[PDB]
Amino acid sequence: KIRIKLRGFDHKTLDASAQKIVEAARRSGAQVSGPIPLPTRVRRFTVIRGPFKHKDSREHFELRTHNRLVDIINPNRKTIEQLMTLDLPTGVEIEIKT
Amino acid sequence: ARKALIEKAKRTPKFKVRAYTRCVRCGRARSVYRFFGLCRICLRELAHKGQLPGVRKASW
Amino acid sequence: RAGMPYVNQRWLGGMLTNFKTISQRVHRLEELEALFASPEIEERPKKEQVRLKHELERLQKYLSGFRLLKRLPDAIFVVDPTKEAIAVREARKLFIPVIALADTDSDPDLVDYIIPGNDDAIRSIQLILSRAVDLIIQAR
Amino acid sequence: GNKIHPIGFRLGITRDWESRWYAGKKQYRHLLLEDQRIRGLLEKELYSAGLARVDIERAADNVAVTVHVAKPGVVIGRGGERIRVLREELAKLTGKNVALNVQEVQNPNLSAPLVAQRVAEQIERRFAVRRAIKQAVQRVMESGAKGAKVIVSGRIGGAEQARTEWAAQGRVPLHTLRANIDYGFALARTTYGVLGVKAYIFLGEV
Amino acid sequence: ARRRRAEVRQLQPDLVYGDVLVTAFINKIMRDGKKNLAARIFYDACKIIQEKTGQEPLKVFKQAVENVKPRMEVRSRRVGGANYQVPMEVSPRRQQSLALRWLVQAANQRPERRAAVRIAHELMDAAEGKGGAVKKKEDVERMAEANRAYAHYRW
Amino acid sequence: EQYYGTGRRKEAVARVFLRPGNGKVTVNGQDFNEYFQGLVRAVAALEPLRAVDALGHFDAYITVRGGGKSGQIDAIKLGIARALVQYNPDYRAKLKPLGFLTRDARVVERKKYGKHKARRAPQYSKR
RNA sequence: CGUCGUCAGCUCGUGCCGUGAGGUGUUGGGUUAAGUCCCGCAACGAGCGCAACCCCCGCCGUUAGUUGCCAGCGGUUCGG
RNA sequence: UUCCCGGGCCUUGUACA
Ligand SMILES: [Zn+2]
Repeated sequence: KIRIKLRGFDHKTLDASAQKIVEAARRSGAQVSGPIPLPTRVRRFTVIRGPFKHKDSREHFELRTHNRLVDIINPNRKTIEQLMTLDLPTGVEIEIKT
Repeated sequence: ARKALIEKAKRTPKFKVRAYTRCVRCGRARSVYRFFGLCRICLRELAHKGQLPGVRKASW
Repeated sequence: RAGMPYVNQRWLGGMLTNFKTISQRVHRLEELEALFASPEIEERPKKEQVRLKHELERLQKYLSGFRLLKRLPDAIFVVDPTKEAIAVREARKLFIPVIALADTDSDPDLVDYIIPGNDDAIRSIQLILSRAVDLIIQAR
Repeated sequence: GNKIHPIGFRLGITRDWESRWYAGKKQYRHLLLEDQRIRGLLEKELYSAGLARVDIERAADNVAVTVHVAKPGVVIGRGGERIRVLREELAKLTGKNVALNVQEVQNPNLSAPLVAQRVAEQIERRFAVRRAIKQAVQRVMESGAKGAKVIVSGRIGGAEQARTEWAAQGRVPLHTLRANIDYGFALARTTYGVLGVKAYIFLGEV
Repeated sequence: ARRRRAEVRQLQPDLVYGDVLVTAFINKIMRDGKKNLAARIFYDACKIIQEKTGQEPLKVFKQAVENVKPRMEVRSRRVGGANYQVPMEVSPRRQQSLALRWLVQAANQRPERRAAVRIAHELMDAAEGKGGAVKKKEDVERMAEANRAYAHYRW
Repeated sequence: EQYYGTGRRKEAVARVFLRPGNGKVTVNGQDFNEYFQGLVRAVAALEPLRAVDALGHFDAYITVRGGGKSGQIDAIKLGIARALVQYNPDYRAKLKPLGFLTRDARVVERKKYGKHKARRAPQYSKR
């Protein structure tokens, strides 16, 4: 009945945060939908290597963002008090939904 | 990338269509990216340095 | 049948003049021999194990017996002075007395203590080496 | 030749980003620009301190600057005057109530940027280039550091012609991903031009 | 190819008739990666052949191919700054390749409007022992055996 | 009852369910003759069946996704082969030689910078 | 940054040869995509390169089921 | 793999600020 959306550039920290949230929630009574891996989004930048010419060099860079889902069911009062108070790693962003 | 041009680029130019973008790092006006506000050369430098979070060399 | 070292596979260039360098190979041999006696080899994937074992067996082939030399020897015993001319030259260079079982085609000058006999005929080599070794044995 | 950056080559593994925070399409460039300003200001300010690395982090409208310095004493000052003045300076540079943190690097000989900076100092003080590179490499190699290699650009000793000097000792396997190679660059401004100093330090494996 | 022998690709046997020669011929027809079009053209031609000729189209096609297989070819060779057309025997592989290519070219050179019609006509004529394909085969053979003087350049 | 095979070929994915029946095959709720209509090659998708004198015993439910018609046919073929193997392991001994248990690993090669398409270089002349 | 060139080569420590520049190692034979490996050898080893370590595609597995899927199964009326 | 172009190896005659 309450939805957690997790975003991050890294997958290690994102997985760690997802596990922490799901564990804290499950331990606090109500059932958990669990970490659903949503498809990641990739932006590609192709830039000529040389500063002047030689347009046949074209280094490739990518920026990828990962997405998770948790979707806690039957929100416990103690659950809803423990959430919005947890501390996140430096990368992970949390969105709250009903 | 004269100083005058860099400064002129940052004012409301009496019109919308007179507005353009420059590399926020070196003032290059040619090959900038909306996402970063950096030119291609500065993009490459900062991406190699590791100062652009989440950005890595691609291989598929 | 003595504490004496020996070389019977091949004489590497500089077993005496370049003693320090070869001693490093000896140390590598001992460390590898220790490693294969350890259960810690289970890392380093099997083909890496293969190359390590090849290195070890090469080292054992060329350096078995030479392992006993902790330093420069006090004398050298050459079966054929002509054949092992490199060893003779090295020993001459390093003021190491040379004992050799020479024959007709050898140079008497380069040998400090010469035994004019045969270099072929197993029997002759057997007799001479046996007598020498027995004398060393009873001398100790 | 044209070797690529040995940090960019290993951003995925064995090396980590200097900036660690997430931002959407809307707010990426602004955060990046203020990060650029912060790095510029600290580089200008803390040169004497022996700065090696700056880390920027964001959680929720909060900035956690972490500066790795050879001598933290220089950074703090006495009674924490300097650290406080720097904190307020950064806060009024970027209105996000920053939190400056100071780390001390063990054995600055194992820091590639610090080594490069020191060699650049030596160059700017008109020392013998070859001797400087040799001493730097020897010093690095003496402090563990399984491999080391220092390159100086050109225009050696006010010469008319530019020429790479360069000296190495040990193992510097640039081609391997699991190398944990530390890279540093320094720019030496001489009365007769500019010189580049690159330092590679190979610190263990995996 | 300096090292290997460049092993020939094994083509998937036909589905209608279940033989590889038909597949090769279809491929030889197919242009711009349109294989369905080539298959339809070939089968239309086969239907035409069957409708206008006593026996099955497969036998007609096979024996036409066998009828348009040359044995002597001339190859350009450099000797003493001079260019000589040395006669050589052609392997079954090259035989079949040349046969199919020539059949297709001759079919495409006919004045008939529809591709199926042209294919059918060429196959029937080559079956009889005439047409562009057989004529080119004969010209190729006669270009050899007319310059057997150079055959000693074994090549 | 239901014997299932997956099959994959070049961005096309199949799901085949084989059940006892008269030997009628449906694809995405349509019929084989009407889905792959106008395609000569279609019947290929059924060779793994008629290789073992099927088409009298197994009705097939086919769900196919992605890729193209030909890729879909190959996916169907691999799926049917896998399902037949699952039906009876001994079948494997006779399906495998004819080359049906193999998934074609060949896919579209990625484009390279400085090339027109992945292999073709730009033309140059007048050296 | 381009290029020779993704071509396999460029050197070093100790030893040995030559008055010396220098040579050997790194010349020989087999085999490699490769100075890749093997055998011999007045050399024994090492460094930068090659290869591997990283990533994508191809088969299978555990973990998780929403906004993705529908083999079962109960109304639907076409529609997961 | 004879010839066209390029690279490497073995053997061979001229020139290297
Ligand atoms: Zn710029």
